[PDB]
Amino acid sequence: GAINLYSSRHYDTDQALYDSFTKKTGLKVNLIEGKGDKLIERIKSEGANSPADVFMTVDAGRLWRAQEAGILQPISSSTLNNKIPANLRSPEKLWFGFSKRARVIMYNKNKVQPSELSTYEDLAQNKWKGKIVIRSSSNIYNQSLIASLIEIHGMSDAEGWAKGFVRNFARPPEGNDTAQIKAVAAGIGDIGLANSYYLARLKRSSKPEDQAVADKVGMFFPNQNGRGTHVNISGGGVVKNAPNKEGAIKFLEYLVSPEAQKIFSEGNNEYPVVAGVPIASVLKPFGSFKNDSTNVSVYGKLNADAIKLMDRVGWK
Ligand SMILES: [Cl-]
Repeated sequence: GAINLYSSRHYDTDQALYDSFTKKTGLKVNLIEGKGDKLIERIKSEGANSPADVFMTVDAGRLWRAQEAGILQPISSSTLNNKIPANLRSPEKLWFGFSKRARVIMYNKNKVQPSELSTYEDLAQNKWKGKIVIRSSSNIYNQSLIASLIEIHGMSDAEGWAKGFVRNFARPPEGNDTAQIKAVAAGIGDIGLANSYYLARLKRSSKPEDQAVADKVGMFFPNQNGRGTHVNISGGGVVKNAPNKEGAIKFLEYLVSPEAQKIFSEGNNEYPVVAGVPIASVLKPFGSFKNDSTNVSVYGKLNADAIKLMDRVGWK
């Protein structure tokens, strides 16, 4: 038989994972690609007629939106629950993380030493005036990080932080996460926020200009002396009306195997979720880091609050 995998998270190296799955289970993987938000809308519009078995995307904020659209069904699996850390899966078992990213401080190594960095909260301090670059508030990764800060601090204390943070922008938000790393390399900012895997992607590039940017920029995992670094997921779930629910479950279970964890995580320079699986060579030089134990569903729950806060403080 077969499963229909609707994914915004596919890389071509994942074909090896699909082929291994098929060898192990007999199930073919039919891949349907699209942007994550577009795939949610697609599955919603397909309704009860949808062939989708598995939905995969990035960011718990987006997985939460999927869940609230009613397109997922809950799955109880010993294998998923044992192998996936509780903080990286939906409390309601609607979706599950399969690789992990961190939203980190990217810094210009010539201008900034790691001893100068500490927490997310410290980024609102006046010493950083004119020195921070970050992308738009319309980006989900930012929404999820600010949601986490609202959960910790409450709206009033988080708004105080955000006002200071925005005050420190070197320029109006412009470009994607990679653009922020480039701006840090070029001296437009001294620090920026971006996901871990974008630095690794530059490190691995064959383009000399990308390598030169990676040579100039370090990454710092914040809040190590306190709650830990903000982590988020690439993840997925079984679709509400899946025509092959058993096969869908088998696929999710296969993704937590050590083989699949390596292939899937390394395909986008992300970290495994499963304990004991070795980390990608490109990530090792940055070291291990304490992860916050907050359940990542919170970042979806508070997504609208994050958007509102960012609007209120003038984060463009
Ligand atoms: Cl929590």
